[PDB]
Amino acid sequence: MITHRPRGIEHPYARSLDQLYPAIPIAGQSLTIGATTSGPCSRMRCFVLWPEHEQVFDMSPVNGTDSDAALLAGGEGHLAAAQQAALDADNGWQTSIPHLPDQDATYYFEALTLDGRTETSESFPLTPSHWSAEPVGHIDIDGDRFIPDSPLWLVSSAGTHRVKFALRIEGDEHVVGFGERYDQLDQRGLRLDSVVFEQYKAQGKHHRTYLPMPFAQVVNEAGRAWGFHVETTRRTWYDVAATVSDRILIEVDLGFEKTPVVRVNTWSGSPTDVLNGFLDVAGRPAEMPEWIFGLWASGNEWNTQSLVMEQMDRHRNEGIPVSVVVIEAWSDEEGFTIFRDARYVPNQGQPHRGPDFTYPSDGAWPDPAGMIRELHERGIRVILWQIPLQKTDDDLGPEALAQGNALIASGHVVKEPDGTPYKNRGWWFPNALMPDLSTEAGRQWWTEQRRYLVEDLDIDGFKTDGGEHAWGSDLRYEDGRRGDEGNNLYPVNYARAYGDLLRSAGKYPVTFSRSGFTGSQAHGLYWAGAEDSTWEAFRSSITAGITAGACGILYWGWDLAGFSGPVPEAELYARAFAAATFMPIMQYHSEFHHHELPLRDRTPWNVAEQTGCGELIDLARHYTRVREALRPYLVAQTRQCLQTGKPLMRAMFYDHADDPEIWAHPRQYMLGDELLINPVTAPGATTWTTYLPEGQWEDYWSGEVSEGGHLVTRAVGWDIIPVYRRVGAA
Ligand SMILES: OC[C@H]1O[C@@H]2OC[C@H]3O[C@H](O[C@@H]4[C@@H](O)[C@@H](OC[C@H]5O[C@H](O[C@H]([C@H]2O)[C@@H]1O)[C@H](O)[C@@H](O)[C@@H]5O)O[C@H](CO)[C@H]4O)[C@H](O)[C@@H](O)[C@@H]3O
Repeated sequence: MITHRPRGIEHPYARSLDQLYPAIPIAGQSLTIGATTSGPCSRMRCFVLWPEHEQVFDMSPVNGTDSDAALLAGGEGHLAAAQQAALDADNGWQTSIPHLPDQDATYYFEALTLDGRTETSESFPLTPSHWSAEPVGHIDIDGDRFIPDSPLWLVSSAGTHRVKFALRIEGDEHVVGFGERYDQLDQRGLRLDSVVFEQYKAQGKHHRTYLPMPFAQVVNEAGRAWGFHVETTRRTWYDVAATVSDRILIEVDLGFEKTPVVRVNTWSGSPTDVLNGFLDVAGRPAEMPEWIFGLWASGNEWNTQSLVMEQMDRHRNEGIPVSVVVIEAWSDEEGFTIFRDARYVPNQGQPHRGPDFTYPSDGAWPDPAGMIRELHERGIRVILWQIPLQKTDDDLGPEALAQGNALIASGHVVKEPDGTPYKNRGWWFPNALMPDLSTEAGRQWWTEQRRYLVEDLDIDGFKTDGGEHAWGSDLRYEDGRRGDEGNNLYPVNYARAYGDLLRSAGKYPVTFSRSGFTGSQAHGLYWAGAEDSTWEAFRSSITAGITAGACGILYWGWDLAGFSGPVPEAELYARAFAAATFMPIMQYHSEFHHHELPLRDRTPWNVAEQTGCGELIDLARHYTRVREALRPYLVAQTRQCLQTGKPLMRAMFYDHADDPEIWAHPRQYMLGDELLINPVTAPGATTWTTYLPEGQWEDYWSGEVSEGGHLVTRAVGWDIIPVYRRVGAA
C-alpha cells in the first residue's frame, strides 16, 4: 500500500515523508515528491503525465535522519523521542523535479515489493502556480505606506492561494509586534511568520512563538508611529526590511475563491494611539480580581493533597505568602475532569456533580473540597490544569472511554475533511480527539463537564494549557470555518470557553494560557511557556513579556528561572525572582520528573538546599514583601492601562519614543507609568547600568535622585534589582 498526501501532516515548520514540497507547487522552482509504503520495497517510480510528455522518475529511499522526523516528534527538546523517530522513519521514497514546468498534470506511484508484487497508487493532480501582477484580488488598505504596484498573486488553474505586497519603511523606523516574540524587541531586519505553534523550549533560537498576531507598530525616532493589522486568522509571513532595506514584505495565505479581498487595518499617531486602534478591533484586556497580583506557587510533582498542603504550610512557616496555588497533577490523567482516586458511578459520559464522588481516606485527594475551603481561609486561590483534547488510548478506563464517545456523539468535535473526528497529529497526546469550541453549544458541552469543579468544589480558575493541536488547512469547525482559518483561532475560543464557564458560576474569568492569537487580549492571563533554567532563557523571557505587552497581552507572566531540567543555579534564581517581582504575573513552576532525585521543585527552599545557598529563602522573603507592598500600585496602574490601552509591562517607546537611545536598551521596561525596571541578566555582575530617559528619577531602595537623559550605574547585590521611580511635581 503506497501512501501519498500532497500537503502531508501539515506541521507548520516541517515536511512529512509522504508529501509534495513545496505543498503549493510553483512553476520554475524545484518540487520534491515523497511517498511511503506499508511494507519493504526494492523500487519506486513516480509517473508524471504532462499533455506533451509522460515522464518517469526513479525514486530513491529516504534516510530517516535526513527527513523532518525529529521535528515531527517535537524537536531537540524531546531528544530521545526525536532520535528514535528519525530511525523509525525508514519507509519513505523521494524524487525531485529541478525546474517545474508551468503545465498541469497528473501523477501516480508504482512500487516493487521485496516479495515481487507491483503496487500502484491512486492518481493525484499537479496544478503549478505562478506569481501574477494582474489585479486578481483587491488589497483594501488606507494610509500612505502601501506600495500601489507591489501586489503579486499566487495563481494556478485551480485558483488563487497567496498574495504578497509591500509597505514603505523609513531609515529611522523600528518595528515592534507580531505578538509574543522571544528573540528581540525590534523585529526590523528579520524574517518571521504568524502561526500558532508549540515550540517546546528555545523559542528565541528558533524564532517561533505560541502567541503570534498579524499586527505590528512602526515607530520613528521623532516619537510618531503607525501600525498595520492584516485582518485574517490564516498564516502570514513578514520580511521586515531584511531583503529590501526600506520595504516590509507581507505574504498572506488565502486558504483552502476567485477574486479575494485582503483587508489591512492601519492607524497612525502616538504609539499609544496605534495600539488602541488595534485593541478596538482585536479586543481589550478584561477586569481581573486583585489576588492575581500575589505570588503564584506551582509544581507538577505536587500530585497529592498532602504534597500541595506541605508546600502551603512551608510558605506560611517561612513568611513567604502565596495568593495562588496551581495544581497540575490533580486528576485521573485520563479525562482531566475527576480528582485522582475519586470513586463514582458510570453515567454514560454526562456531566458529574459534586455529590457523585466519594474520596478514599488513603487516596491521593481524601477531601479536595476541604483542601479548597482551607486554602481560601488562608487567603489562597486554587487553579486546576486543563488541556483541550480528549485522549483515546486503548488502555483508558471505562469513564474516559464513555466521555470520549459522548464527545463524538454530541457532534462537538473538530473534524477531518471527510466528516470523521480529527485525530491529533501532534507529538503531545497523539491521536486524541479535539473538542470544537468554535460555537457556543460546543463550548458549553465541553465546559459543562467541568462545571462542578467551580460550583461544587469552588475552584477559582483554570490553567488552560495547550491549544496548538489543530493541523490541517481543510479541517472542519461547526462555526463554518475550515482549518486554514480555524486552527490559529482555536486557542482564543478555548480561553474564551473557560472564561465563560467561570463567569457563569459567579467568578472572574481567570484562565492562564500559553497560546493565543488576535482576540486573546480579552481572555484571561498568559505565561511565556516552557524553558530551561538558563540566563539566555531569562533574557528571552523578558523580551517575551515586553513584546506581548506591545500587542495588548497585559496579564503576562513566566516560569521564573525556568521550569525544565536541573534547578537553576542560585544566582539565576535570585536575579529571576527579583525580576519576577516587577512583572505582571509572578510565578514559579517545575516540570514532571518521575518523582526522582534530585527534587526539581522551584520553591525557594528546594533551590536553596540543592545549590547550598540558604540565603535564597531570605531573598524570597524580601522580594515577596516587596511584591505585597507593590499590590495597590499594580491594581491602580492596571486600571489606568484598561482606560488608556498602554501596557503594564511596557516598552520604553510608549512614553519616550522621541529619545533614540531607548533602542540600545531593549530589556529595560516600565512597570506602569512610574517605575523603570532593569533586570540583571548576566552571571557575576556586581554593578549594572540603566539608561534613564528624560525626567528626574528616584532609586527605589536608597532614595538617591538621578538626573535623566543619562546612563547610571548601580551596585547590585542579590537583594537589589535596579528600579527607578519618577519624581513627580510637588
Ligand atoms: O511538548 C509537549 C509536552 O511535553 C511534556 O509533556 C509530555 C507528557 O505529557 C503528558 O503528561 C503530562 C505531564 O507532562 C504534565 O504536563 C504539564 C505540563 O504541560 C506542558 O509541558 C509539556 C511537557 O511537560 C509539553 O507541552 C506545559 O508547558 C507545562 O507548564 C506543564 O507543566 O502534567 C500533566 C498533568 O499531570 C500530564 O498529563 C503525558 O501523559 C506524558 O506521557 C507525556 O510524556
